[PDB]
Amino acid sequence: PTINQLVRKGREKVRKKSKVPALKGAPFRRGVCTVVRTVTPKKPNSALRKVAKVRLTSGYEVTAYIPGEGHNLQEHSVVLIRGGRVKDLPGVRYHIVRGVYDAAGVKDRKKSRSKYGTKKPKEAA
Amino acid sequence: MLTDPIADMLTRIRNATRVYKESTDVPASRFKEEILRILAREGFIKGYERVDVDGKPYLRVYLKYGPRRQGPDPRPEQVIHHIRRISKPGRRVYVGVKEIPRVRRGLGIAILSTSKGVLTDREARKLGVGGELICEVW
Amino acid sequence: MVKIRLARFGSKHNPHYRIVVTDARRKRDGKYIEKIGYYDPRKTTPDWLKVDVERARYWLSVGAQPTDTARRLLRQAGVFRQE
Amino acid sequence: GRYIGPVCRLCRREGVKLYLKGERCYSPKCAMERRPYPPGQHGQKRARRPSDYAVRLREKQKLRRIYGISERQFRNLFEEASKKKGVTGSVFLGLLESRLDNVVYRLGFAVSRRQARQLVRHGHITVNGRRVDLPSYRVRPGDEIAVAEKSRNLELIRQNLEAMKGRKVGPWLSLDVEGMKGKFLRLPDREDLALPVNEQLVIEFYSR
Amino acid sequence: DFEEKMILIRRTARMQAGGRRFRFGALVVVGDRQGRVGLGFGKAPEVPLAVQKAGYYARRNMVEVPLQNGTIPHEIEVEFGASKIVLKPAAPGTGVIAGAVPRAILELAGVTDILTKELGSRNPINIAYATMEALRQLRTKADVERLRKG
Amino acid sequence: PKKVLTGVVVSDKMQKTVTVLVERQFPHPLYGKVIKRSKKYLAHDPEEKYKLGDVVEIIESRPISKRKRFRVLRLVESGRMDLVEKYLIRRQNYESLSK
RNA sequence: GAGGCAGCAGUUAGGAAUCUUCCGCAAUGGGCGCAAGCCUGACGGAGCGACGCCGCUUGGAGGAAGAAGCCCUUCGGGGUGUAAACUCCUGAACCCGGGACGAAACCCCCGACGAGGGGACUGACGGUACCGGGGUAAUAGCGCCGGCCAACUCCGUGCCAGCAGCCGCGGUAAUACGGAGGGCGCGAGCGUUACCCGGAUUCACUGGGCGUAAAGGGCGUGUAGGCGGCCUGGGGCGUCCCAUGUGAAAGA
RNA sequence: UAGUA
RNA sequence: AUUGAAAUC
Repeated sequence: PTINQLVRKGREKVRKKSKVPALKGAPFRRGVCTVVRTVTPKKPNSALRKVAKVRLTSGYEVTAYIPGEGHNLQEHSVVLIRGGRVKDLPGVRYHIVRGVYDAAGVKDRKKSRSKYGTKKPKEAA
Repeated sequence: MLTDPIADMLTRIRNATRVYKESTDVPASRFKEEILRILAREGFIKGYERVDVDGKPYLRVYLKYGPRRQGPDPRPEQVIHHIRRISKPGRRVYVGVKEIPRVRRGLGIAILSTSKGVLTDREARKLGVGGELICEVW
Repeated sequence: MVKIRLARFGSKHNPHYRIVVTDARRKRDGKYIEKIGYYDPRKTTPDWLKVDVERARYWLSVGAQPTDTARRLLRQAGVFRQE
Repeated sequence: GRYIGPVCRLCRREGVKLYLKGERCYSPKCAMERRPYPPGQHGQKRARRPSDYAVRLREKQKLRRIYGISERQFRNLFEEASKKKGVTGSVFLGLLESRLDNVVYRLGFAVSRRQARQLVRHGHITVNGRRVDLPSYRVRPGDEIAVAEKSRNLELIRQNLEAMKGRKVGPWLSLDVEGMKGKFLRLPDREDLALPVNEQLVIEFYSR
Repeated sequence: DFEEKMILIRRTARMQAGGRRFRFGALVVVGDRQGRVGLGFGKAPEVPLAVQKAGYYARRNMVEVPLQNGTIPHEIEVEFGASKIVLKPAAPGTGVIAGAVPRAILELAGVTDILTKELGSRNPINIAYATMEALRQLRTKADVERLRKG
Repeated sequence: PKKVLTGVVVSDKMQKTVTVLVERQFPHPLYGKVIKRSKKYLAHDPEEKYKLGDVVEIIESRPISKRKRFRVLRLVESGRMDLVEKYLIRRQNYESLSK
């Protein structure tokens, strides 16, 4: 564009927006479950992928994924959401933090332990 | 009519040299002359001279190249590899003496118009004056 | 009423004052009118007190009561010592 | 802190003989005399073409793992260099060399930097008489690095000076052997050290 | 002597009835680290010969690198197709700061202190040629002097 | 120094007051081009001494009104009802500009 | 009728989340007072929280052709590994002793209620810092190892359970899942999520574009606006130069 | 007809 | 059962 043009019009800050309405910035949000289901994934994958619907203290209601190999979550469970999508489950854009509130850590979990919220075992100690 | 007589000139020169013409005209202005003498003095053109063609004043600019080169494509190296207008009528450009640019670790030059007159960058640095950053060559 | 006085710089257990003139109503470590010296109560440098003593005399001359302890120091560098 | 754990194990892994035990990593086994290849199951297996990264990484790990130092600490010195006047690469080496815990080593009072460290931490050492216990203390030129006249009688100090009785030392270090004191003449110049490491790569690792 | 670092290998592919048919591509520099580098592109059924060919072609293609103390005379920018490269002189202490491709040319040329930027299409091949043509376009006080004399 | 500006009178249809159009020009902060720009001032004329087209100096002054803050210093040149014409055109330009 | 913590503390509510209802006016500073002093949750300190930065510790030197255990194995072997055990040496913690600077003024006396000289009182932090003596081998975790990117083998599992920042892994031999051995990277931290700049010359002033990739207005007329040929002279608004004033402190 | 070159 | 499946006996 001519300079006169730029002078008349300027440029424009593209500022594309949040992938996570966990509202008020909020690195995490607290929520209560509503529905714990199981979901068929997509694209080229197959498995019974676990996931919850959550009523949010931000006023929102979102499906959030339940990581870990097995879980203790039913209807009125009250949980903490962390964000991070699934990818194979379209429309799932938040994860549940394991080991906070009524969502237990994962049992018999030895490797990537701080994720999955599983305390240090003393079995080798 | 012509929108930038100076820029047109730099171009006429640019265009002539790439087909290796021995000479070019450019219609004549005193300000054009003043730029030419720099190119001349600083070794980019063999020289200019005034002529009147079809009854009107032009400046015949005599271009200057290298030796016929070796392998496939013997075309000579250009003496003027890069002549470029800076302060166009659209966006006028002015450096003060502190901001006068040094074209190409010195191997270049920047014709630059001041109240002390049309100057190279070192000339103007030495005279201690800034002005309209006209163009640059190398 | 403008005052010669001490402002506190340095760190915790590292007091370092600045002999300053300032309107009395300003904060201790607030903006000041002029720095006219400094003072290290711990004398950890061989130079732990200094005063532009011409200026000290100026500010007095236009009237500017020093804190009782800021005048103690002005004395030390003979702000008031005459003849 | 520091490192903790297996040392003449990185003697290996880097692929160049590190002196990290002092006396032994020096005498018919820093394991480089026995197994000069990296540790673990996949040790004496065929290497692969290492990456332009991998290369710059190990060289840094090499340089740092020599001087026994924290990555966090290492990296501060590096940045602390660069902006400082002159050739970054060397200067860094200079500053690394000016660490007490290492001067003490360089000056013979100890056999390893690791052991040299402990002498500093336990106040067995002095700089210009005043007792210093910081392995990080930056020794400038003219400083005298004494032994604690209080610690002189240790079996370790005795034995480790009797070795340097004849031994010659650093073209930037003086050493009175009997009164157990030494001097920091000047910062070394890259060439003063035969460091088995290319500092230019270490510059590159912290550029990307 | 001539040092030789390989920048890129790739496996291309054509089609013949029933199945794919592979080839290989070799980007290799050679240099004396004293103002002489060359670049070559070798293509062959199997990697080794592609590499070995690249080597051969590289030596067949060498360059003037006026080496005003570990850096280069002035600042060239060069566009090769959609790839641009900018070269900027640097004082000692700096380093070769560039991408894997311009670097390993610049290094084997006996450059140690240089500032660069791959701009536009960063395709390595095109990047590589650009850089050479950048080197191949560097001039010095002397040559400019000779040029403008007459 | 009381800022002294010079513009064109583009209205005297007020009692003891003239609207003055001061034009200013400068290097655009980002884009370099020298752009022009302008501002009308209400200037105090106790003798209704100036009229349409006079180019006048103008001085920063003690407040006379809400928005009268300048008095008319001297007159630089009469005529110039071209500049006036240009202001008037830009105005009725805006007429053919709504919905 | 009474009231108005967005003073210091503290309570409660909202929240993913934010401290002690602490000590002292000893210092600095403010108010009043001729003064002695009185007031001061300004302040000066201690408390809590890896929330951040910095320093330091969990040892140092010896020590097998190499214990056992566990992991591989082509059944000879390879690895964890100088690592440990074990021998010497130093001696974080902890015990005892001593012990601050921070505070010399206002005030009194001399001199003259001035200058100058002399004297007295006063420490919250605190029996803390620091010094001297004694003295114990005394804490390690977290992330990662398909490519990008540094680090690989064996079981389990069989489009399941699960992983996944992007590209993509899993359908009975999975370096990608879960586990173990090993290895890489950091280290009183290591990860995660959120947000900002970067890379992104991906709003391009420096520094981009529009035949087919997104992008020429369906075409004109001409409003404001942008832009303007060759020569001379005046003005000096843009532009340039010199001096000078300003650009507080902190920060860099 | 799905994953799969 | 077929092929890893979906479908189908």
